[PDB]
Amino acid sequence: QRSVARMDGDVIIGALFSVHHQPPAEKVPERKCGEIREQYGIQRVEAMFHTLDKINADPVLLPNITLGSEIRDSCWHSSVALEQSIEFIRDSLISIRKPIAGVIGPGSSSVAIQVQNLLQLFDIPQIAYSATSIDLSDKTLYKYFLRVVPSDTLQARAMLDIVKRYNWTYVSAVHTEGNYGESGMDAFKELAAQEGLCIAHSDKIYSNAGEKSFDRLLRKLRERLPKARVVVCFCEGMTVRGLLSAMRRLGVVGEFSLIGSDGWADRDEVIEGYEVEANGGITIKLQSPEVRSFDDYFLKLRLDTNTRNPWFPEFWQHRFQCRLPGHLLENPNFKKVCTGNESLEENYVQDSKMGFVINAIYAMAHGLQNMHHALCPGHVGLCDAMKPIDGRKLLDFLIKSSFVGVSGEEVWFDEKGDAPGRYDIMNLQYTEANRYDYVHVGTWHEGVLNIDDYKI
Amino acid sequence: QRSVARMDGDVIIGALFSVHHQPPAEKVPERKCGEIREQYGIQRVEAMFHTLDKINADPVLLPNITLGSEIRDSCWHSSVALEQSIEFIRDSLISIRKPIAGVIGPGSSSVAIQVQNLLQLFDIPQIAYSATSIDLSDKTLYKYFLRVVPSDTLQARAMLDIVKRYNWTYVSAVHTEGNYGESGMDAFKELAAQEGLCIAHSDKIYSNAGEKSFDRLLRKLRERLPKARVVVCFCEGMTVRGLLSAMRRLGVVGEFSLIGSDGWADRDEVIEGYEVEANGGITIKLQSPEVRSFDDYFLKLRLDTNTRNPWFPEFWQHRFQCRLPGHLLENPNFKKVCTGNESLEENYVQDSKMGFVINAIYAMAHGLQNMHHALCPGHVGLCDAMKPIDGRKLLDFLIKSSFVGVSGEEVWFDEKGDAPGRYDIMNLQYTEANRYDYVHVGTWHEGVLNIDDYKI
Ligand SMILES: *[C@@H]1O[C@H](CO)[C@@H](O)[C@H](O)[C@H]1NC(C)=O
Repeated sequence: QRSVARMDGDVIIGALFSVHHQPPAEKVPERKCGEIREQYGIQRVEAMFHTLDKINADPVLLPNITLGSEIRDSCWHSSVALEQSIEFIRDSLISIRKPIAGVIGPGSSSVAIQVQNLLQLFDIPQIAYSATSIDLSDKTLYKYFLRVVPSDTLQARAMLDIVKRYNWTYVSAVHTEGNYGESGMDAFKELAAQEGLCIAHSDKIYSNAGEKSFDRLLRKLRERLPKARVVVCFCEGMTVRGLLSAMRRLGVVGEFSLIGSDGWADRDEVIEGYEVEANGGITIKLQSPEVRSFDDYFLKLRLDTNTRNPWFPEFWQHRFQCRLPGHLLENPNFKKVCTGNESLEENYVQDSKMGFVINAIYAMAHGLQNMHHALCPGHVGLCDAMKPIDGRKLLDFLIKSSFVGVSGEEVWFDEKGDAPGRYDIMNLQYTEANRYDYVHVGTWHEGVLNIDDYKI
Repeated sequence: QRSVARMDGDVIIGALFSVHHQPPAEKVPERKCGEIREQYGIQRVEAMFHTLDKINADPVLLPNITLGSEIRDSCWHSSVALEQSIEFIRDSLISIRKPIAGVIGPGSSSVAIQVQNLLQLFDIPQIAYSATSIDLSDKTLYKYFLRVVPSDTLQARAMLDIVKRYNWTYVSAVHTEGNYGESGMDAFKELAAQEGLCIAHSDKIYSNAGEKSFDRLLRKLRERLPKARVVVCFCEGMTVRGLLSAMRRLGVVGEFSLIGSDGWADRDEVIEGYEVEANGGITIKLQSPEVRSFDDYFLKLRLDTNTRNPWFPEFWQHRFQCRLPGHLLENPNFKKVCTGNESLEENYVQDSKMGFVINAIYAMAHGLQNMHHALCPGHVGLCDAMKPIDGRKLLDFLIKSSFVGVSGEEVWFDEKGDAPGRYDIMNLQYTEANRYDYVHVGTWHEGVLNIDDYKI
């Protein structure tokens, strides 16, 4: 009885997008998810629909084979993503006596693991756009998993190389608790122990922990000075902020210099106010420019034209805070009544990772093209060898795929299913105006550390 | 589409039994299974129905909580067992908005792995009765898996202890190639290197290898005499037999003293004709007395009073090679009509592991009782804490369970989910008629070797 986004075709690409936030702590059992999401949700849904459209128009790629998809809501939770993934498979097992060819998603690593653990049973390839856990690289455990996104070892790598470039010997190690935290640090600690660096103080904390928890963290960090000067935070955007708040109450400022992972990146949202305590820090952003195209598509979207996305109505009302002349999903919660002509441009922000989400889809497309070229030579449409499509076949076939990234970037996969790492080094500093801004100071292109030393 | 055995209750225990043989080599894709099975199938089906009945009758075990089950056909194949297992979960996810509480089965280890890999993703405990492979003990990989029978490893300890009891210094090491062979031997070879024993000659061979392969094995074994006097075979049934055939052509006779694993056990099948080449060997059987009760129940089964087993009709006709006039399940292959009241005794042989299959069920029962005693205090029936039942909770619960085996035997589980050792020491010798009979000469109850020395 949960909603599903469908668009028909010859080969159906199935995706898992966090359309709604995850179910509240106590409702997980009955699997009723929370409020709707635009960035990690409605956009990506529309992104897939859109992308898939551009492709059915490209006369070069997948000529007379239409790509269709079935998009399900992951609610950013294993509990549900699995609930849905089952259905991918249930349905598939049936149209064998339309089936899924592969799956784009899910967004979280800790979840993509669950999806992969289930999806791999049934020879369904899985391409991910933001799952950076480094456990996924173990192809003995996650054989049918790949990503259009780099692995996090590559990030502990770039962070270490940053620590290397500046002749540093002792660095504190703080990271967010969980998978994102452990994975990366586990790779830094080790990648570090090799290159020589001696890890000074080492701690771990939950992003949603009390001020008490952080204060205890800040103390410990300070006590290990002056060696524990450089703190390396493989931390979630808020683990950092939390650490800054601990610096506010303790009134210390300028004691620590930081190096943070894409959890922090160049988000204003993290150093809000705390511009000072969190100044001069260096962070890793993810290399990915906003898609020219998508913006033009996701904005001229109307409440009465969009026929394929059953969530729009819900979304739309939540996005403008208003309720309709009755409907089926009339969201009562509101006092105002939608005109239906509101503009999606007020406070519009394209999904950050939005670039990746598309690459992923393409890989799934390209993968199919190649499978076709080899298994149906000369043939224009789909031949008996791809009716139905073979899992393990499409898999190694996706692995051996290369295409022009959504932004003139090159895209391919190594033997483990990972992607090449292109990072951006960010530094927080005082410019000319009254602004504390994130200044781009360097790049990391697979092993190549480029820092404009004079810009820091 | 595929039939399912269903008995309603308050907590539904799900089971996977090989009702049919596995689908022929080339039909696996469409998943159509072969001929019906009585021992590994109809009996166990009936065994579960039966057992569950005695438990709904026991005044003490689950007083006002009826145990029900849903029994599905595994066809002794991953392809299908998974197909069905999905349904356990499909259904289960649904009643959350009747669900499975746990699963008895499957039969094979290589399969139980697939079932466990899927069943674990949804917090469904899994109790197995004949899956003995060692890998399942890794709880980091098969967290929700346990059994009421020991691992293969245990065996080694008992085989070695047998070697220890007789003051032997040099033994030959032969075993089957594959999962079984390597596992056990790997544990012997090591358990042996500790206790002191010096491994003389050491070899490994495939059960389905040519007479050439074995002859080469036999030679090598002999050459290492008189030290390589005691050969320790951690071998499948036929690996042994094959070795006997090698002794026939080379015309040699009992130069060796064999010690074989449950692959050989007390199977007449293995020493067919070669009663002489192999007479005297010592083997390890798995203690499993026949169930008094079951026999009485399975035999008085009428084709018209037994409605809960949908397979009976099919089975019945295949068991007596006759058809049933105008039936919804009338078989055409046969020539003469079924009297309907043929006797199920002609050549009746109770399932060998039939004892285990029941223990398993009980554990699932007992497990539930305890979760009830702990979580529904004051309530006689099921309380909101068990509506629905919690996976991870029932599981570690099951673990901490202990009950009187179906045959006085004690039953519990260690922290990995494995069961206690209960090997029976069989020796082949000449008794009273022209029968070479396996004679029971000793037991191994977790570390305790007991051999009636005078009986050998
Ligand atoms: C529970 O079952 C027993 C007999 O099996 C009966 O005496 C008792 O009344 C039952 N309890 C309830 C609440 O019905």
